[PDB]
Amino acid sequence: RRRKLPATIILRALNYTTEQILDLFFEKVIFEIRDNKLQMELVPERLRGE
Amino acid sequence: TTDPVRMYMREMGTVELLTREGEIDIAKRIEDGINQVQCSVAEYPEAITYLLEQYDRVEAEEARLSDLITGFVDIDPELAREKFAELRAQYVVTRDTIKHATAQEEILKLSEVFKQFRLVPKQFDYLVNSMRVMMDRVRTQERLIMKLCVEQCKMPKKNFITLFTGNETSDTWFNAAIAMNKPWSEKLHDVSEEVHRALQKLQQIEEETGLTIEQVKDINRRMSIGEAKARRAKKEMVEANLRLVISIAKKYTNRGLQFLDLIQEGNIGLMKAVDKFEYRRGYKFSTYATWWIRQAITRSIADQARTIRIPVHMIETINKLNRISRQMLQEMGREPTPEELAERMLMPEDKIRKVLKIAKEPISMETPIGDDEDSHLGDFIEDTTLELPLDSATTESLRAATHDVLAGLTAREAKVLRMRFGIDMNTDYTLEEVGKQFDVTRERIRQIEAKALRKLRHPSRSEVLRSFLDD
Amino acid sequence: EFDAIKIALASPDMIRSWSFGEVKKPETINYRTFKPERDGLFCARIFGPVKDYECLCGKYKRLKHRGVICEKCGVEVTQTKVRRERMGHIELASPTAHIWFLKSLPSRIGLLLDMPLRDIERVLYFESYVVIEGGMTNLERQQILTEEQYLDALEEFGDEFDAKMGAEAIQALLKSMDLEQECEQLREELNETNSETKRKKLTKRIKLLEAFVQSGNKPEWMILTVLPVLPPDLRPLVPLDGGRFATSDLNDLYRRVINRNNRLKRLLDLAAPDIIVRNEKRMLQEAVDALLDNGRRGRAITGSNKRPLKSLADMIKGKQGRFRQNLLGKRVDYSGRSVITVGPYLRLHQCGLPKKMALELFKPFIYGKLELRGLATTIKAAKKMVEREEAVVWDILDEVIREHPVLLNRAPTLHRLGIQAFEPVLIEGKAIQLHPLVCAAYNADFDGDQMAVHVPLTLEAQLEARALMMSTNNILSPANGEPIIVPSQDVVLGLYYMTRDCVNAKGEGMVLTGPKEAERLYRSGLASLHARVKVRITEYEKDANGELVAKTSLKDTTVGRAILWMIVPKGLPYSIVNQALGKKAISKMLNTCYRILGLKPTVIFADQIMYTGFAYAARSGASVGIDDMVIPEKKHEIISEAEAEVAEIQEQFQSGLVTAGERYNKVIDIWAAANDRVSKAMMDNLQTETVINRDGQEEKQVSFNSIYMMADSGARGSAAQIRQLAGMRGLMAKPDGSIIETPITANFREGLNVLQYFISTHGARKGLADTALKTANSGYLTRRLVDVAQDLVVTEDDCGTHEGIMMTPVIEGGDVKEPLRDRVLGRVTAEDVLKPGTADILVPRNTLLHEQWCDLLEENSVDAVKVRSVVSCDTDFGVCAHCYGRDLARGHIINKGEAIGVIAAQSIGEPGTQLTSSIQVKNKGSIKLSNVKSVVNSSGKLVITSRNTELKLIDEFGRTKESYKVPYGAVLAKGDGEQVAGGETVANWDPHTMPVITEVSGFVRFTDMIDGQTITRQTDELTGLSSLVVLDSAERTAGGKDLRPALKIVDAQGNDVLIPGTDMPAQYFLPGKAIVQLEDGVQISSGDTLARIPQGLPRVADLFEARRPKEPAILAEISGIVSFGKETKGKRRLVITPVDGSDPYEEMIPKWRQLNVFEGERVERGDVISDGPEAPHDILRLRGVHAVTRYIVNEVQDVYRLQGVKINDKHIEVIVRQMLRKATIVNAGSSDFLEGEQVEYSRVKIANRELEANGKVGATYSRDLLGITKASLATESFISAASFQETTRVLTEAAVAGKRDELRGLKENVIVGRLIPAGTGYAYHQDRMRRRAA
RNA sequence: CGGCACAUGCGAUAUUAGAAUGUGGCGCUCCGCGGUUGGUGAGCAUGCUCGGUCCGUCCGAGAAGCCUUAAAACUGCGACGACACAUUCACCUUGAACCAAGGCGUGUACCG
Ligand SMILES: [Mg+2]
Ligand SMILES: [Zn+2]
Ligand SMILES: [Zn+2]
Repeated sequence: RRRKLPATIILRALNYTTEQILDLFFEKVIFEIRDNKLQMELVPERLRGE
Repeated sequence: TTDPVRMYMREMGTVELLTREGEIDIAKRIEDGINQVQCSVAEYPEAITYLLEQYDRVEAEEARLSDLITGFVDIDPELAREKFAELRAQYVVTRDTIKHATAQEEILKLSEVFKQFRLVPKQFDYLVNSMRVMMDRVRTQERLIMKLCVEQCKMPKKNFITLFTGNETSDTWFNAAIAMNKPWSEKLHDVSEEVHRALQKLQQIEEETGLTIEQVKDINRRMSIGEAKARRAKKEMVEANLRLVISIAKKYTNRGLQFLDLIQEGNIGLMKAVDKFEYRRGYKFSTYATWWIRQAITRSIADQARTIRIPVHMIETINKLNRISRQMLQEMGREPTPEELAERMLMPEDKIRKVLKIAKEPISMETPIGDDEDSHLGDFIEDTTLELPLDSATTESLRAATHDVLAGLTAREAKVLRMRFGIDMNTDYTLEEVGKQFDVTRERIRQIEAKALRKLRHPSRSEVLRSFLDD
Repeated sequence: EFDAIKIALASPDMIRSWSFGEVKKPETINYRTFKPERDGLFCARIFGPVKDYECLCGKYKRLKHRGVICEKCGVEVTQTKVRRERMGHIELASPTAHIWFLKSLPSRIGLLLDMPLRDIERVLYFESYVVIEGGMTNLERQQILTEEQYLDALEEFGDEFDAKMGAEAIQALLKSMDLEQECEQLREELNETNSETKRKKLTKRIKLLEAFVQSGNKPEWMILTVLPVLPPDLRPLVPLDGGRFATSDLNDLYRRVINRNNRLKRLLDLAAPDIIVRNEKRMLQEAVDALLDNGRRGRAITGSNKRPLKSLADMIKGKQGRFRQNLLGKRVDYSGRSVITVGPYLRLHQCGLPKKMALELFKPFIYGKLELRGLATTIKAAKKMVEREEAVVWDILDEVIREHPVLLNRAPTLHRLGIQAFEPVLIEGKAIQLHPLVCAAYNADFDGDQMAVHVPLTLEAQLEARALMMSTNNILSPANGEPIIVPSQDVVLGLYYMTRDCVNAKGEGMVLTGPKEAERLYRSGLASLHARVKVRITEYEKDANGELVAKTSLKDTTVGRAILWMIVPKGLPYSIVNQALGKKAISKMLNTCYRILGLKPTVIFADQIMYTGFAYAARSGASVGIDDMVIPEKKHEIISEAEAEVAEIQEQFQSGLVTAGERYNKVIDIWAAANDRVSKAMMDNLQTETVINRDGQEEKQVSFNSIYMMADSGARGSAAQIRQLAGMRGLMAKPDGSIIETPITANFREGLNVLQYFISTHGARKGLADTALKTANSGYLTRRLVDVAQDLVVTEDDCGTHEGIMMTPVIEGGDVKEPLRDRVLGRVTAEDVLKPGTADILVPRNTLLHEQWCDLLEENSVDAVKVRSVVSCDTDFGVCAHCYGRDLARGHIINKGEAIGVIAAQSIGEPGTQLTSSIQVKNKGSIKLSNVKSVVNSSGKLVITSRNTELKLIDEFGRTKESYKVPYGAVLAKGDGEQVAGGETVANWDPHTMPVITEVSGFVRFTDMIDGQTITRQTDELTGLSSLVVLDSAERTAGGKDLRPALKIVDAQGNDVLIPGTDMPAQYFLPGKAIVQLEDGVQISSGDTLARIPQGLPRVADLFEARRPKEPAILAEISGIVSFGKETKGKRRLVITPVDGSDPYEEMIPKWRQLNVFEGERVERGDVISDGPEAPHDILRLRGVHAVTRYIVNEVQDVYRLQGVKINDKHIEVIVRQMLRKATIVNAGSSDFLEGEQVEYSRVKIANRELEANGKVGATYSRDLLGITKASLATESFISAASFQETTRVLTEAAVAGKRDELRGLKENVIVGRLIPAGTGYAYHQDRMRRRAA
């Protein structure tokens, strides 16, 4: 019941960098530049309610 | 956070540990300090002759070999006789060659053979503090002359010091600077008698110790700088070895005294260890100091950790009982009866009961009885020092009845019977005292007393007073 | 013996003056023999001898000496009570901060040096340095350092520099300060410069400074140099049985302090290094601070125990301190305690009491009489005679009882009827017999509760218990004039069975010559107890002046009524016994008998009622049985119909027609409808079920069911519990507070299955937990209310003022909730009130209104009466009796002296256990509209432009039957003054639509309305009238963000239509969602809408505490034209324009929230600017003291009358008086006080009336309401401010101030153990006050 | 407008691993012995004398001896108790322990 500490520091107390923390808690949207214009890879379920 | 143990740790955490050679270096600084204070003693002849008179008290069978000093540099009484006989020849050949620079090497040799003697700290610190008192009287006279002339008559301290510091003995500062006709020389003429008298008392202090304050000031500032060097070295070693006190005092924490109390008693023991440390035996500081720290801590826990202060050997007996009853409990199995402690130990088993009784800590008077209500133990303790009010009623009625009965007697019988006992007056009076009251015979008072009691034992007077004895 | 108690600081010279020894060694007693150790914490030469008049060695053992001291070992041979009295001291080596002046929240060393507390603790724990008047070279005075900065300052400035650390540094700071120089400095800073909140803190600090210099204190006394120690018999170490001791933990604390002080002296002898002595000074600081108040550090625990020990402030402060455990309430001798029981054979001036308790209590009385009568020669013989219980002592005990009242007491003694006196009748038994009618006063049932008896020893206490506290004196409550000796349960059942009538019985319709042959007919069995019968009775009346005029007649009554008529006294009319006589009727009977015949016939009449009630209840045989609960034949039919209807709603939800919430609401409404049909079935199946015959076919009547008599008589329970026994029981609520859609369709006469009973268990357990918690909170509320108001005593006979509040009836929306009569009955008039024909004096100016005067009020048509109230009295230090009223156990005016604050606070907090569209006019009369400003529209109706309109339904007798808070902009059908009929909806507003109605008639236009930015183009699907409607703040663009849409009017000519009567047009600004329906250039009429804007007990402890409401109603400061200022800050500037005064006031309003007024209107001071709850501070600061006391009494009487509990309003008014005693002065003038100083209103009032009687100018004040936990501590008498609440802050605030307490008001006099200046002791204090300084 | 910190109220009344050694001096120890001043509840229910007698017993006034004075106190001689100092051996080796987490309120300080 001690002082409020930020959460992710305990993840950084378990030998985790920012890369695999964001890998474990998030899914990756891939931006490819197919020759121009900075396109976006799409899974259609990602667009729900948007 | 406050938590003053942690503030102590952070206040001592800045001090770092010592290497195994820095302890020897600090010990050599301690040697330099005691060397310089003993060499400061070595110039002062009055301390020398004082210990010579104390040694004549040794030779007069009023003292002992273990009173004055202890030990020599290669303690025998024949050795004391021959070394102090060489000392005797040295100070009868030394002092009488002032008749200056011829005598100085003699005084230095007398000083060296004085330094060849290993003193008791009683006599040593007595000489030190006597030099301090002498210096304080000299400084009191100096500050007295300053407060007479400098602040009041507006004389500058530079013109004060000018012919004072440098001669300090004669009237070269005093009488010449009046004749030199300074604007401040006139203001001396109201204070010349007191300044001159303080100057002559300064000369008196010089004549007591033989040499001038020009030497004495350098003697005791040399003593002061040497002792300050020694005290800084000992401060540095204590600040280093606080860690040992902590590592020892981790063990005794739950024995009833607080943690910081333990480490402060350990620090007192550590300072005693730094006082009595000797590196030339070759042991580390730790092995020597650990016994002093544990001794001070154990003595303190035995001294001051109990409400009823029980002494040292009594607590040793209690700890023996707990140790042996810890050993026997895993030997027999149930718990030891004190009948087994009769043959287990050397005590007659009736004392073991009272040792077992004394070792109980008293209950807190706010220790809660059950159900955790406002009912604590303090609300149940009855007062047994009051008197019941019925006894006060008996005392009132008894005074009334005895007053009515003594009214029924004669004048002399009632007066004697009131005077003899504590009846409604001050202290009682005995036979010769009542005889000096009435100018009457001692035996006649006894006869009147027996006749009075014989008058009171008969009924119609004995009824109302026999009523105050219950069956 | 003495006068006023003074408190101050303790100099070390004062502490050495107290002490008779220095305690140099930490021992307590020697271990082997338990003589005290010299010179330890328990000493002889320091404190006193151990035994009475005896030295410790034994050289002086007797009364031969009392002045001597033994030269072997120091003992001043005296009484050993001296050891309870003499104190010691400890010479602390290094100084030490006092924890009370360091760690309490208004820290005194903190804001005395103007230094933050963390830096002060940083100095005291040797973590830093602080300069102590170190000259002016580089470093300021309060400028702290660190160690490296100290080395910096020392190498940069070797000399003329002074900075210590620790307690020495704080002591040098406090010693160095010259106070009056800084007094001049802060007076200059409060004259020229103005830094508002900081200068408020600054004037608080200058108040502390010129209060400190006015005292006799020095600041460096806040650091302890010599610490006093307490006498040994207050921290005793006494033998228990068994050779083991009990020490108090103060012995541990003083042992630790003495130990560390000796250690620090030993370290400074040996010239320790600095780390060690700084450790030891911190440890000595911790030891002293743990001794003075343990718990403001790391809570230093004791030895061989995990439990934290008990320090000095633990022994003063709290539930177990001396203020609340051993001074305000003491355990008392001459008391007893046993189980109570009934014994109905008593008159109510007497109670039973056991012979064994009467022998044990009255032992010294028996001793006295036996040694007087000579049966015991001495007193020890008297002890053995009463020990053996010989037969001669019982006549002696019957002599000593005969006229000696005892006090009976039940443990929750909430109101003042909990302690009453009685005369004992001795009982063969071990249980106190307690008179039955008295028990409703005690809230004592006989289910095992046990009571306590106390004995008045002295003669004055016997006369007090007979004259004031005998049970026959208290037959009226102090909460109201209702009888508290109301007959409770068996007696009202015996009456309700006795006075009733069945249509056929024995002796039906015969004739009787009087009540005597009624009794001869009933007790012979010829005629029944109840049969309608013509009798001849003779009633007396008080027609002439106190004269008993007799009239005799044949009344048509019953037999049992005639039998009860013998018990009625002479004065009452016969109509008091001609009805059915339930509980309400018998309470009215006792009330009329007391208000006519005085006290004695009412007491003997209550005893005769109780006797005849118990006797004819025994003759009743009123017995409950299983056939007595008739189940309706229509029960299961209604339950089957409801079970089909829930299947209908179930099919309508499975068809997707409805949502869940409307389904839920429909199902709960139809189950409540089924429960109501079951209730109206079972009531008509109980109450009229008895149908019998006389000289004809049939006839129905009220039933002789047992449970119907026990519910109709009001004996026990009402129709809710009868409903739960016969019909279905309710609709239970789950732990959510949600309520189950499937109710319990079974009563207790039928079985309950497992699930229904399991659901009911939750309601039962919630009820029990709530009763426990509400008991605790009601106790706390009573305690705060009495401790804010013990100081108030009726002291003067009359002040003679013209002040007063305006008693009106409290009708609101529905019918009468409390009429004019029972509000004003008991009070006194301020000015004379007049008939509706004016200049007709019906009462003169100040007469005590009693029941004939309220009869004279009701025979006329009066509606509002001005009444003297205690909150507006004129008296210094109390309330004059002629202003208070009359209500008490007696009926006359309040006597000079009697404490009314205590009885008021008890009568408020005692029922704390018991606590939890359009106009549809009901009644008929004429219409009245107050503060109305309206205009006729085109449709013949009337639209209202003023929202202060109050609707009053005034009948032909002038009084008000209904009132309606008229909303702004309603549609009146009738006008004003026209005779209206019942049911007629006169005003029909749209409650979902805020009106933007006008007074003008012309072409509506757009002004500052830009399309797409301030207004959007909507094209309607339903109506089809496309328009430009104002949008929200998110979508309006940066141009039209601050620019607001406005509506304005022209006529046909294009000229701006002015309001008929003024010159301002109607330019109105619309918020978001304000729908523009009528566009540019569209004609309207007078008042058409230019647009439309669509969409318990802790209450009492919030009111008297006067906490700030969550959403406050905002109120205008001064009356004037309202206007707007700047836009879009989150707030807006509300600007007021008074016509005569200086205008420039503006107030920040959070502009998201809906306002009330429009910009075109004008408000009065104290008028509402929005809605919601309002703080009492605003009502007091704007309207007046009469308005805020009316607000409190109306709100808390709503809270009490919701439960249906009567409390007279005097009590709430006098608590309101005790709230607002403090008042801050605005203009100082010729007075001594300050522009922001808070002083009590009575003290500034006696100052002004000395100055205003002279030619000088007075001091104008600002009255300031404080809550009950803050107006009770802000008091000029600190023991009443230290007895209950936060103790440490009060003692330190009164110790730095040198405050003097003049014992002033019953708390201190209970504390100090002398007479009370309210009751019988008022004459004593009046004689002393006449004697004192005259 | 957030954060950190602290204070404060209520949470019913009532009833239930030390071991060993020596020396020194001290006594606010009530422990044996001696010396010193110095008493008290015994003969005496009249041991003696005289007077009154209600009497041979009780009242009123006198003188003496024997015998109870180490009691009370004082001071020394033993015991004990507590205290100080000193010594010998063995072990020990540089930053601890700790509880408790479930309610409802009021308020203050600091920082952003
Ligand atoms: Mg009960
Ligand atoms: Zn003594
Ligand atoms: Zn008044």
